[PDB]
Amino acid sequence: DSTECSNLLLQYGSFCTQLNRALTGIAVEQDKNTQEVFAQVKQIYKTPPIKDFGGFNFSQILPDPSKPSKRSPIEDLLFNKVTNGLTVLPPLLTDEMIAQYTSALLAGTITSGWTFGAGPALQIPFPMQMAYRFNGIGVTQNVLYENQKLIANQFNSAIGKIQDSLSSTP
Amino acid sequence: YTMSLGAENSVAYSNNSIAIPTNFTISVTTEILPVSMTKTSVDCTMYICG
Amino acid sequence: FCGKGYHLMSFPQSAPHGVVFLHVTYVPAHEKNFTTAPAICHDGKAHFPREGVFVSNGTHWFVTQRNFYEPQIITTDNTFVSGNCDVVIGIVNNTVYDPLQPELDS
Amino acid sequence: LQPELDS
Ligand SMILES: *[C@@H]1O[C@H](CO)[C@@H](O[C@@H]2O[C@H](CO)[C@@H](O)[C@H](O)[C@H]2NC(C)=O)[C@H](O)[C@H]1NC(C)=O
Ligand SMILES: *[C@@H]1O[C@H](CO)[C@@H](O[C@@H]2O[C@H](CO)[C@@H](O)[C@H](O)[C@H]2NC(C)=O)[C@H](O)[C@H]1NC(C)=O
Ligand SMILES: *[C@@H]1O[C@H](CO)[C@@H](O[C@@H]2O[C@H](CO)[C@@H](O)[C@H](O)[C@H]2NC(C)=O)[C@H](O)[C@H]1NC(C)=O
Ligand SMILES: *[C@@H]1O[C@H](CO)[C@@H](O[C@@H]2O[C@H](CO)[C@@H](O)[C@H](O)[C@H]2NC(C)=O)[C@H](O)[C@H]1NC(C)=O
Ligand SMILES: *[C@@H]1O[C@H](CO)[C@@H](O[C@@H]2O[C@H](CO)[C@@H](O)[C@H](O)[C@H]2NC(C)=O)[C@H](O)[C@H]1NC(C)=O
Ligand SMILES: *[C@@H]1O[C@H](CO)[C@@H](O)[C@H](O)[C@H]1NC(C)=O
Repeated sequence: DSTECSNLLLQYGSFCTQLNRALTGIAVEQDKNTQEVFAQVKQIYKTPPIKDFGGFNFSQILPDPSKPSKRSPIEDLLFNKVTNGLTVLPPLLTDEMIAQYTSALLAGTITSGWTFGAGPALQIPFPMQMAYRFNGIGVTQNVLYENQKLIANQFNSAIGKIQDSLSSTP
Repeated sequence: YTMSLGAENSVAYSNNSIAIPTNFTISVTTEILPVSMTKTSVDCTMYICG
Repeated sequence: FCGKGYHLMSFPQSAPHGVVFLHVTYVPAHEKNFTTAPAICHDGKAHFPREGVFVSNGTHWFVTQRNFYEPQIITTDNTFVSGNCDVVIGIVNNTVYDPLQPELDS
Repeated sequence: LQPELDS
C-alpha cells in the first residue's frame, strides 16, 4: 500500500504489465489444455440402467450414484490420494464437470465403441465391440466368443488388481 | 449461467441390437497451425547506445 | 489426428506464417437399428463373419460390412466355421446358403 | 466351379 514505492516503481516502466500478461496467458493456457484433453465430445452419453455387458463389470470405473460427488471409486481414491498479492483463479472446468466428461467418454466407449469418436454414436453390444477390437489386432472373432466368460473374468480381476495396487501404493 | 457440457444423448444400448449406417457425409474441416515467426535481429550496441 | 471422423485425405494450403490443412473425412449418417447375433447356428456348426457382421431387419438375416449397410445373403464365402453351437452365447438358428449347391443338383 | 459340374 506504499504510494512512494509505487511512484518509484513507475520509473521502471511496464514490467508489471508484462508479468501480469504472462501470468494471464499461463492461466488461460491451463484452461485451454483442460478443454483440449477432456472436452473432446459435445454429447453427454449415459450408460443404460441395466448393466448387461456380457459379463464385463465396469462398476469400479463408472460413477457411483450413492456418492454425492458422482465420482467412480477409482476416481474417489485418486482424489483422496492427492493432497501478499497472490490469488488463485479457479479452473474453468470444476471437478464434477470433469468427472461428468469422463463419465460421458466411458459411456461412449462402452456403449458405442469407437463410433462416437468419428460421428454419431452407433450402438453395438459390448462382446461384439470386443470382437471388433480382437479383429483389429488380428485375432478371429471365434476366439473371443468361445472364451468370453474367461476374458470377462480376467478383465474384472485385472481391474480389481488395479484398484488394489492404487490403494496399496503411496 | 452454469455451462452445459453438452446435449444429453442416451445411447439405446441392449445386448443384441446394433446401429448400422445407411449413408455418409464427406466432411471437410480446417486446421490452422503456425509454422514460423518474424525473424528479428537487434543490434545490441545500436539499440542500447545508438 | 487428421480431422473429425474417419480420415480419408488432406490438402495443404499456405498461410501467412502458417499452414492450413483441409481434412477430408468420412462421417457415417442415417443409421438404422438392426437385430444382431455373434454367430449363426447351421447344421450343428457355428458360422462367424469373415469381415462383416450379421444383421436382421426383423424377418431375414444378412451379412454386411461394419461401416455401411449393404445386406448380402449369408453364404460360406463370407463366413467361416469354427466349433459347434454349444459354446457361443447368443447364437441363433438361420440357414446358410451354398453357392455350389445348385451346381451339383443340375 | 464351371469345369467341375460339366464333368
Ligand atoms: C460388479 O462388481 C461389483 C464390485 O466389484 C459387485 O458388487 C459387489 O456385489 C457383492 C454381491 O452382491 C457385494 O457383496 C459387494 O459388496 C459388492 N461390492 C461393491 C463394491 O458394491 C457387483 O455385484 C458386480 N456385478 C455387477 C453386475 O454389477
Ligand atoms: C444419402 O444422403 C444424400 C445427401 O447427402 C442423399 O442425396 C440427396 O437425395 C435427395 C433425394 O434422393 C435429393 O433430393 C438431394 O438433392 C440429394 N442430395 C445431394 C447432395 O445429392 C442420398 O439420397 C442419400 N441416400 C440414401 C440411400 O439415403
Ligand atoms: C433404435 O431403437 C431405440 C429404442 O426404441 C430408439 O431409441 C428411442 O428413440 C425414440 C425416438 O427418438 C425416443 O423417443 C426414445 O426415447 C428412444 N429410446 C431410448 C431407450 O433411447 C432409437 O431411436 C432407434 N434408432 C433408430 C435409428 O431408429
Ligand atoms: C428384410 O429384407 C428382406 C429383403 O428385401 C425382405 O424380404 C422381401 O420382402 C418383400 C416384401 O414384400 C417381398 O416381396 C420379397 O419377396 C422378400 N424377399 C424374399 C427373398 O423373401 C424382408 O421382408 C425384410 N423384412 C422386414 C421385417 O422388413
Ligand atoms: C436351434 O436348433 C437346435 C437344434 O438344431 C435346437 O436345439 C434343440 O432344442 C430342443 C429344445 O430346447 C431340444 O429338445 C433338442 O434336443 C435340441 N437339439 C440339439 C441338437 O441341441 C435349438 O433349440 C434351436 N434354437 C432356437 C432358438 O430355436
Ligand atoms: C440379452 O438379454 C435378455 C434379457 O431380456 C436375455 O433374455 C438374453 O438371453 C440376453 N442375450 C445374451 C446373448 O446375453
